[PDB]
Amino acid sequence: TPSDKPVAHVVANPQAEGQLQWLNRRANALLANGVELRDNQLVVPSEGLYLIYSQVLFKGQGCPSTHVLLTHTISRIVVSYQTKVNLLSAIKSPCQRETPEGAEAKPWYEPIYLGGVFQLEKGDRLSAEINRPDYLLFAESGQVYFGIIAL
Amino acid sequence: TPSDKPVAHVVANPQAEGQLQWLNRRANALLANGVELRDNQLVVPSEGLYLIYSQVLFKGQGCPSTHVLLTHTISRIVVSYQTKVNLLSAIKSPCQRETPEGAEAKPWYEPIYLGGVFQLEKGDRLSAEINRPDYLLFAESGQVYFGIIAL
Amino acid sequence: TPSDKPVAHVVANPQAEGQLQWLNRRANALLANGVELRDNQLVVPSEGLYLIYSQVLFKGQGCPSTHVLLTHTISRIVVSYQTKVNLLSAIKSPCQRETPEGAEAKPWYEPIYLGGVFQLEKGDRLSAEINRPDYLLFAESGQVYFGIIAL
Amino acid sequence: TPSDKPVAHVVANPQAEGQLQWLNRRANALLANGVELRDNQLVVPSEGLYLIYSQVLFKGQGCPSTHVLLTHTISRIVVSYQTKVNLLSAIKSPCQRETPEGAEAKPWYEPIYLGGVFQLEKGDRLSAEINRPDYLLFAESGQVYFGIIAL
Amino acid sequence: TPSDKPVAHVVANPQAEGQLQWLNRRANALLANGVELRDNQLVVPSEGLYLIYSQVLFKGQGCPSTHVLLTHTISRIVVSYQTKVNLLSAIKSPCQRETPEGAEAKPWYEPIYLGGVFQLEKGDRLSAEINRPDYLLFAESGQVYFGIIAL
Amino acid sequence: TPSDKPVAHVVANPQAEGQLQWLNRRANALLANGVELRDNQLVVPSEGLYLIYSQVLFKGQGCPSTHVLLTHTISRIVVSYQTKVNLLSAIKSPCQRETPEGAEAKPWYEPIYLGGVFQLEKGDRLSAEINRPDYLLFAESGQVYFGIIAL
Repeated sequence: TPSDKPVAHVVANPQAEGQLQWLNRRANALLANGVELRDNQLVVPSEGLYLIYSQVLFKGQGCPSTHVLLTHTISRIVVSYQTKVNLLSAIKSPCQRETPEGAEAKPWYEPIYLGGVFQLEKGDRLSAEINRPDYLLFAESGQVYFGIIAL
Repeated sequence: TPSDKPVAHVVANPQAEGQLQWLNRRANALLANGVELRDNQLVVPSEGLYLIYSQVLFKGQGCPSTHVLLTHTISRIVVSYQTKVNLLSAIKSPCQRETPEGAEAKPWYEPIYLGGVFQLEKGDRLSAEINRPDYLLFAESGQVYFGIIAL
Repeated sequence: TPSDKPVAHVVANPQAEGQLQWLNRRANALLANGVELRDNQLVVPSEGLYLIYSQVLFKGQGCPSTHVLLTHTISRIVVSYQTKVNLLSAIKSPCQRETPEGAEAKPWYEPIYLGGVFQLEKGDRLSAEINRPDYLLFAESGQVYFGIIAL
Repeated sequence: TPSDKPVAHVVANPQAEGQLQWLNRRANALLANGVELRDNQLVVPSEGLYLIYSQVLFKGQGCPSTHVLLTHTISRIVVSYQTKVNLLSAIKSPCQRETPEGAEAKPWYEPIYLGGVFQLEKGDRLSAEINRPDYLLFAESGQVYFGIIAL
Repeated sequence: TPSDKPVAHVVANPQAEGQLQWLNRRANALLANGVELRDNQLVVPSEGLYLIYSQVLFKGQGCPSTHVLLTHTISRIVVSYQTKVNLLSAIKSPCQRETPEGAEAKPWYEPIYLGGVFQLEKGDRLSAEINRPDYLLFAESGQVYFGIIAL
Repeated sequence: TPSDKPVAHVVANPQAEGQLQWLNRRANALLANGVELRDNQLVVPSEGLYLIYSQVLFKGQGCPSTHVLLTHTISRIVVSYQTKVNLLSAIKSPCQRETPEGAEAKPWYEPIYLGGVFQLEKGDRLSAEINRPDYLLFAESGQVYFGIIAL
């Protein structure tokens, strides 16, 4: 705040190497006039038409022996009705099988974006889930973030 | 819905063989005040500030031939000047041949997300299209979006 | 209707070699309410909350020698700290082997879209920095864009 | 009208990217007597037998990787027994190898016309669709059409 | 109350191996007002002007040698000259050259639409026949069949 | 004879190697009850819905050195729009890179079937043509023909 819009900006925390934890107070972010964070998800007050958006960048270390599959989704947790309801998702499986025999792993980089304004409710907790946590680039700021904005 | 704000969230019609038919009355279909779902393209209600966003999950179960070129374009054909002047565009390229005979299925997923703000006046057509709908993922509901929101 | 809000939306100059010369004074491209385009940097007039966005579609006819690497870094320069603070950071790597010996050069395509909302102060300047302005595609409308809007 | 029997002749919108669209107001495009196309489907508004016919012509220039299988599948999704029962269907094979290379690509003009008598009901939706939209001869009106006549 | 105008439209036996038995009923298969299927023929009720349509689809893996060249006819065996006159017939060759030993290959597809309007009498046997009954396709709804309609 | 119907069904003139003449007074020449035939044109009386149709079987023992490109167009001249206008056209590509070397020129067969109803009127002349008669096949049961019907 300034501007009266419950808005969030939750930059991924770079501490626990292998999971992903959303964090506030990481330089510049937002968790004001309504918007709060609890357990790996942002709880939406009142209700409304909120713009959702989460970024995740998959830092590579070569080409593991298989088609790993990458999956970036943003789930919704409703108050009345609950559990795992898919509001929006995406996928992109890394490297096409090279098995590093030659010039092994000069990194690979696959960033994914998700966005859309949706109809939410009071206490509606939205969360950005990942399939393979073991690949996120931590030489960031903007490489991994998650935010919601009031409209 | 809150206010008189022209919102419109549409997905792709699974039952529209080799054609990206934009559909409502789904999982989070928003039809606001003056939002008109015509022949795929969107009609602007009032005027001014409009946010246009769209994701396209170009999925593939193996990589075929040459240079892929899966594009995703958003153009506006207005009143006054009745012709389609582009807004947004994007082309992603999965296939870097690989096509080995002896493997064949190289499950590629190369999504194309877009988002920008435009002028859009009263009585416009918002054309959200792609060049190869055969490679359309209809697995998740957060598969494809078309969206408008006046500010 | 125009809203009482600062919003910028520039398209990279169709005619300008090797530079991201954001261009205004275009048809469906916007540059309004206080926010202008100064030093080839998007400068803001107010404060509070702002929606920052930009995508830079790349192309290189052929997959050359070693990791070319690509990065899209949206930074904020303030009238007080006067240092660059990276807000939207991301990396793209389009060829993990290719060297098309007997086929001249297969022209890969790779779009990088960075977008999030931030808390910015008065008089701050915005820049959609790019390391390799060698591979951008100008035969667009929206292949390379930049936009802001306070909310 | 002359005749008051339901006659609908809808020709393909030549500016619909990667999708076969049907419109009227063209050449000899008569969507008369109760027959209306709501969403790229022809809705028979009465009981009775009708002559259903439609043709599609495929462009293509330079035969690719084997079997694209152009499919012109004329169908009916009846409102009573809510299932999309194909009435017509057509699978065609474009080339016997070629894979241009040396004598680099020439067109392979292919006509696909279907027609037959079918007894229908009120509100019955008629489907045209083609799986290969990226191969249409949208230079000439009269070689891409849909039409039904009552008897 | 559909119509009281003699009409027939028999599809081929979905379970009859390498032949061409004609079945009324089946899918959206028609036969009404005198029109009847005898010894696999469209025998005429009463005299008049009738529309005659018979389309077939041929399926075959690899395009051999020889030059089998699939053909399809419609003959009018009646009462006077009840010896069969070539009502309507044509020829199409799927094979110029292949003999696919370099794999075993992939198939070929070839549809053949026959149609016209004739002056037939009471009790006329109209016979639609394919010289090579092996090459067909029951992987349809409406690929292979016969049909007539009164005036 | 029966039911006053603007009908016509005509075959070719086999007695002219280089031509395109439709001969009335053949096996089944249904040019009666009102229709006319003059300068290779089916003369349209009354006015009304006329389902037109024509098919041509092109034959050739191997292909000459180049892209021959066979066609087939159904055209009309109306008292109002006094000019040869395109109603129904179709193109077919028969040879690629066959132009023999090995063995003698192997026969390709290309049937061209088209049809579709339009609004025809009194004084309308309809022309049934092709590109080059040099590939027209004699054995015309239903090899080469043209016909009209009305409703």
